[PDB]
Amino acid sequence: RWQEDPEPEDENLYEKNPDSHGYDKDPAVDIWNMRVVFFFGFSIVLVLGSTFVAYLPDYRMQEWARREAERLVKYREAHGLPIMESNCFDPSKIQLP
Amino acid sequence: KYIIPTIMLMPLTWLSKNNMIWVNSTAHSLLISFTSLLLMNQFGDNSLNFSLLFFSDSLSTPLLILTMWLLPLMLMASQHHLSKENLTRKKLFITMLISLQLFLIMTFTAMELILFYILFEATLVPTLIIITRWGNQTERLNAGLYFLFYTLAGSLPLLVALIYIQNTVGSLNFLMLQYWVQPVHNSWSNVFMWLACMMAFMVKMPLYGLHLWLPKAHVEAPIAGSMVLAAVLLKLGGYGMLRITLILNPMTDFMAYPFIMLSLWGMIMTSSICLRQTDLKSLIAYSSVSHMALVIVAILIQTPWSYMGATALMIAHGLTSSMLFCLANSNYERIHSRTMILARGLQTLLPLMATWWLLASLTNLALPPTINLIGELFVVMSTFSWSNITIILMGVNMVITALYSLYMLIMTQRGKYTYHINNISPSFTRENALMSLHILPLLLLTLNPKIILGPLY
Amino acid sequence: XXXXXXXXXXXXXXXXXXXXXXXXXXXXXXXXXXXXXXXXXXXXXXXXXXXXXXXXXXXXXXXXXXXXXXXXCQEKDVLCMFEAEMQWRRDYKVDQEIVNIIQERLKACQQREGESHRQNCAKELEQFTQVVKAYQDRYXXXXXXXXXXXXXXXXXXXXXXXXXXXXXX
Amino acid sequence: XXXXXXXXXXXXXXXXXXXXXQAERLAIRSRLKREYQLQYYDPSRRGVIEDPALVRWTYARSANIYPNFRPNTKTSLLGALFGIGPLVFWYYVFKTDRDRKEKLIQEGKLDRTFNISY
Amino acid sequence: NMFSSLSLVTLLLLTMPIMMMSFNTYKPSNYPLYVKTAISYAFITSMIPTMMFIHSGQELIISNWHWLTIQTLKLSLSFKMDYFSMMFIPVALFVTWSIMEFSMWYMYSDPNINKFFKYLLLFLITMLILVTANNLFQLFIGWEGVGIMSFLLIGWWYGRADANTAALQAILYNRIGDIGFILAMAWFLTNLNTWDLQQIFMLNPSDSNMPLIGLALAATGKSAQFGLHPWLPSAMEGPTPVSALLHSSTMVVAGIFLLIRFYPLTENNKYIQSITLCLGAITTLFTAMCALTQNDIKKIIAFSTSSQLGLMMVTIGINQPYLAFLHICTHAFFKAMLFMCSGSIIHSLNDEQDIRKMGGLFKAMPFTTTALIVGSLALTGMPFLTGFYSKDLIIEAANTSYTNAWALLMTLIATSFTAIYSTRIIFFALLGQPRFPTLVNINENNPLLINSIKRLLIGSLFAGYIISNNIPPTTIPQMTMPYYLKTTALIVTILGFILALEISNMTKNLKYHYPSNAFKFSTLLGYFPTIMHRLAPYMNLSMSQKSASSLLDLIWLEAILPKTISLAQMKASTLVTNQKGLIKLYFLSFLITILISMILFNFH
Amino acid sequence: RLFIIKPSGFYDKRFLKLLRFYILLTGIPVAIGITLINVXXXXXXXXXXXXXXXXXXXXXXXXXXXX
Amino acid sequence: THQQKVLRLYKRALRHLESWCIHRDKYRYFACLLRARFDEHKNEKDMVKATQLLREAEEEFWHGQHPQPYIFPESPGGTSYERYECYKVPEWCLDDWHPSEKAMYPDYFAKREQWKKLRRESWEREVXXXXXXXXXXXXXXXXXXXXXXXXXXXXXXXXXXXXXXX
Repeated sequence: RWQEDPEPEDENLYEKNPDSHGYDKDPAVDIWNMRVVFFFGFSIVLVLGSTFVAYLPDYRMQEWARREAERLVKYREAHGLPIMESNCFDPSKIQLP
Repeated sequence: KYIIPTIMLMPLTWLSKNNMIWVNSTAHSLLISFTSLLLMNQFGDNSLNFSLLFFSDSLSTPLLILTMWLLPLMLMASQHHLSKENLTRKKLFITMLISLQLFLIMTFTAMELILFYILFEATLVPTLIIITRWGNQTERLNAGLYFLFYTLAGSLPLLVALIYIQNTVGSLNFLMLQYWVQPVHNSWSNVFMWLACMMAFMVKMPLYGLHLWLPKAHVEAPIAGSMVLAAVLLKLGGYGMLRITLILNPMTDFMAYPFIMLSLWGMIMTSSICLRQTDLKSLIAYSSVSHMALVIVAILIQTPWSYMGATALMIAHGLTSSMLFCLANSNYERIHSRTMILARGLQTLLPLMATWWLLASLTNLALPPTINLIGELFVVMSTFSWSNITIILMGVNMVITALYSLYMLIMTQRGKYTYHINNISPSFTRENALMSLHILPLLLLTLNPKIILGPLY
Repeated sequence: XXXXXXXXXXXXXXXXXXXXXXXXXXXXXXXXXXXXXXXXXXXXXXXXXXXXXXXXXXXXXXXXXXXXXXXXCQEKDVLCMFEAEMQWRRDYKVDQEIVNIIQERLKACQQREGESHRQNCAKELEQFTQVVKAYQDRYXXXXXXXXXXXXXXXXXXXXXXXXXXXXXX
Repeated sequence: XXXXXXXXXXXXXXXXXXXXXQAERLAIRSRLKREYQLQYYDPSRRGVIEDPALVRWTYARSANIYPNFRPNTKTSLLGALFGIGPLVFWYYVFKTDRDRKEKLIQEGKLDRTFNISY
Repeated sequence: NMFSSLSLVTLLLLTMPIMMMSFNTYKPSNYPLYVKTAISYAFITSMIPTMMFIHSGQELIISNWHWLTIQTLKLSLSFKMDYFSMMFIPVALFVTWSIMEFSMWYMYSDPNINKFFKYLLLFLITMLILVTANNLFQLFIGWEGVGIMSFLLIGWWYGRADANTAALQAILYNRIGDIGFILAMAWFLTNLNTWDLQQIFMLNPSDSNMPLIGLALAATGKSAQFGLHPWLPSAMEGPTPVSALLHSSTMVVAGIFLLIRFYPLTENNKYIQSITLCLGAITTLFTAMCALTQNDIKKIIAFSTSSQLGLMMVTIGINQPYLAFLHICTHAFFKAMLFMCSGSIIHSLNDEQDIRKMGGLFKAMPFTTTALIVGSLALTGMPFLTGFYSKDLIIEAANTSYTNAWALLMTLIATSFTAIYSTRIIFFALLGQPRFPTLVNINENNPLLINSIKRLLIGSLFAGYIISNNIPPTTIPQMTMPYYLKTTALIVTILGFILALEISNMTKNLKYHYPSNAFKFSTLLGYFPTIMHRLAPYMNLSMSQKSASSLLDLIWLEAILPKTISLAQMKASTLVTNQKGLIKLYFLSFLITILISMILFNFH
Repeated sequence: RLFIIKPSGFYDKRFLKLLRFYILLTGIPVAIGITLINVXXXXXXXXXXXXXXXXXXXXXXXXXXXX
Repeated sequence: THQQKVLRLYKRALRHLESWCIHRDKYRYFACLLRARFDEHKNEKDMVKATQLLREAEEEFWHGQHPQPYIFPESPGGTSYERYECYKVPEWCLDDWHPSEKAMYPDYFAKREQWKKLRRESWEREVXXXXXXXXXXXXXXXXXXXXXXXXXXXXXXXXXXXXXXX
């Protein structure tokens, strides 16, 4: 005996009494939500957001370092012999052992 | 800027009328996610702190954007479910996602370890209520108890680990202050200091041993498929392994050596089982073990090249596996069973969703540089500098990466469907929108993947 | 320009003496396509460049030099270390792209000679070997991920080898 | 697996026991087909049929894990050597390669001069 | 300046249908014709820079879209227009040019007529990336891209069974070939900081680890070879223009194409020289043997590519990159004709893919049969049928070397073996009495067919006039042995055809002869479906099911926390169910507790 | 003439129309983005004089939209 | 059954013969030779001798068993398009078509609606007729034919109607 356990029924919107919809019940709620504001995020976050990502606001010295390096190369080539790296941030250290 | 408008989503769902609810929760979340990309991306040479230590800046975390990307997406696929039940029950399990979103933002933003810990385990509470309810099949509790007693058993040793560091060496706090840290002398007393910090992240990032936490959470489905995306967020939610290994134990890598070997066998054996399995959701559940196992390998090498592949794979897997689970949910809502063999039929009945099935499957493999080629290949290149033998084992895994994807395709690409009579409508306008909102952000990362991998990039 | 060396000047001059034929297929197509749409593209580019008129100069490159090195200030303190650690990370990010320019000098040599390859150049080959060897020793490349505090230990490791070897000989 | 001769039509006899054996097979085959016939050929259904045989097939791997394994014997220990064993196998492979590498860095350099990546 | 501008035009023209694919403008029935018109003008725009290359000019271009700035690296979309890369573009475009207008006749009146052209353009674009690749990261986009688009093309026919086995294996054996290719990436980055292809020419290292377990292992995955080749006859299950492209110009070059570009590495290393020819020795005869026994129209041409690939592997082993690409460029014109002229028979006589049932006589079909005679003789060593300008130059060069003698002797048998399967298209099916496949079978020439085959004849005849003469060579091979080396290349084709005609006619024209049942045939398939379709998928799945799943991943690896539940509940029962009430029992335990604190624990 | 094999089509073709309508709706600032380089000047390389370090945009080269 | 086992082997032997021989005139020569071999034992009925020949029939045939046999066109299994060329569309998808698109070509939709109404009414009558057959278990081997002439439709209606078209 189940008494009250049997209550399960198959439910699907599909097309019957909905015409063509995504939201369950009411045609007025469906059009204004599932096609407007659902695709408003598709227009602002994806299309208008594509301008940002990494392009435009430099992004962690990716474009800045190229202009900085080139002027340091031409300066050190004319005067000094060693190119850039020779002794990195070390000038007269107080012994070792 | 980030927190406060996320908190205001809680009174939004309750104050709004019974006919609406879903329209307000999805639309308002999309404009907050736009503003996250607007401000967080700006950084100098070393990423400077945001404000006072409550929520801080991002140094090597574009993974926060992914949480903001799923912030509306965790509501789209859950629309098919929950609709049959009470209106008060609908509002409750939207706010549990809002609480998840509240705690998940706090984990990635706040540059801490002490207060980060009480946000690390805090994500487990809303997911527990999510998993233990709405499960269509039984053994919810044989997955719900296993959800905590795997994680909390490994993560509670952080209380005896993190506090022990701040009592001896200054304070943990900002991490930008954390340069007081002296290299570990490597002794038998220092063994359990390293293990307690690791074992917490050894569970959330699944290995070969103590990996059964993940398949139980995926097979026994919480709600439809949108909550399984939050289970993907928990894998990448254990991101503190990027921070602990670099700062707290720089000299210690000798004790990491056995843990790499465990994760290396968690690549062949975890893939082999992911072939003859019956459940469609399980064949994503075990492929997610091996894909996140690649990250654990990269962390323990500690090379600057490996962290590039590590940070890429966190975002790569976070939008490919979640994409695969939405496809699993789209078959679960029509056939009403997670069986792969029974649910058979693409193109003939599902004409446009089959192209989304192809794009999601091939992204698991190394396609033209989307994110996974910048993810997987970078780790394989970094493993050779560790040892020459690795690619002999890693190359075999590259064969079976096809065997996740193509076996999921072929066992659905048969146009028979003799037993099945359902699935009249192929996909609703929201269902096709779900599939586009996962792949097209990755397709935009082809042009500039600087905001996909950035630990000193 | 200025920074990039490259070749001085290319010859490139056609003679065309053997066989009358239809002059040359390469020469006739070059003269025809230069006025067909290549001249129109040059006119459209000049029309947009002149339309700009007013333009901002802008600072572009920023200064900020030295501000005390990391191998001068010691002991764990946020007030002194933070300025020193920012300086080392500035140098490390630039030196990543310094090598890139020298690498591109070797890239320019390979195409311009082709058949010669390794027989000539020599100047770009010697310049690449000197920098990369110095980059391997000084700017990490062996001492894990980037850290300014660990860099002083890496410099001390190279200095210890110089003191030990010279004392024996 | 294959024998000396491939089994397809090898060794067949009519007899009396074999004649009733095929009658036993068709008795279950027709019984399970007719309940499918009653479910397939009606427009009133609309949905995916359960089938008790297919559910028990999925239940064989997803469940029946701890109800089994109660006789461990020597078969379980052989499986442990095929699992935990190969993890110890690479321990004498990766360490020997690393000790080969670490000795080269300190004395007699083997690393390339044009190396800078990681 | 014109060289750099016109080079990108060929790249943009192929992407223009993809740009108009996403709705944009409505095109009913015109979309298959739109692909034909796009590639037609793409050939003319590619002909001019090749004509410039004969005169003077060489240019390398980057689009400045460098997506990598990671650790001393720049990775822009690089396009190389040099010798091997430059000459291959108009050759590959002219091959496709006929196949696209062929695709109008074959696969007609289908619901997925538009979608078939969609993947073929991507199959053309990904190849063009691989051809012009100057970065090793750019090289992966092409080498995987062609291998991944093949899934949609081989398994194009939506079959419930057997059709999807070929599409799975096409990537499965390719990804075992990837093991080397990805190892070739990792070695290149660690040993050389440059990572791009522009490094190898200066400061070249002498190491055996790079080309052997790397480029040669990549050459076994992609482009047939001996290592893994069961995917060749299975690929014939798909449509005929797909099987044409995979084995003429596109998928068939991908393995060899890498080895030609890495030519300074092959010359310096001596151990690589031997192993490329030793593996190349097995490719020559073993695959050619399989063409004899296997009796299917498409499947004979499938195994003929791998026998031709043996000579393509010898060119790398002999250290001649200049003669390496010349064979493949002429091979592109050989089998663009041969695949679909034979494919024209399949569509004509209902749906028959067997040579036994087919009886397409020379008198019955006038246009298709003429291409079959020319195409088959072109593969063999013929003096002016474009065979001498590709095949014979390798054989003459191979004899004068310090290389392996057994590898040299094995190639000589294979050159005479080409005559057997080429005549097994003519004598077995075309020539003699018709087999009559079906009662009342219609076979007629279409307007689309005439414009495709006749314009392929220019490419199959003038290939030894344009390509061989214009391209500047290095070191002349023909000098020594007029009868032993020079004559042997031409005599093998003559003696081979005479041996083929005598053996075939003895079995066909006999009436009463009785075929013998007992035979020593290790030739039917080469016993690769017995080890790689029977044993290799079983051994990976038996270790997955008998081990792994039924032992570790569900029981033993789980047995950490259920171990602390089964023992925890036993410890739980020893406190709750223990002591069945009674104040008596609890107070008896308090007697001991005071004695523990006084005697057992030392405190006062 | 034949009835032929039938698919859904109506649900499939509508989504591609609904997707592209919102691409075209935000395709206007893409068209303005081209004219921003055309009408307004981008950037010129020049040495900075000691007067002002940062005004509106601190340091930005190429594109007016970056500033 | 003894008769069926001989016919199944004889059908296979003829189709396996054309793989060894090339020409059709040579095929007819060996076909007459096969007839003379089996007619010698067919004349007399045996219980032991005929069954011994049936197991002997597997031999000689298995010695020359794999020369890659011809299945000609679309055949059950074998080679060259077994399920290919025919992708097909299920009958369930036909009724699934949405309005506006369903309005185009109304002749196909109205005729299918008339057949669907007839199938719905006959389903109740077919269910009682199927259980009316004497077995009292479920079914015996194959489905039973219709006895009534007025009602029509022999048990299954969607078995033959709406299948596949190339």
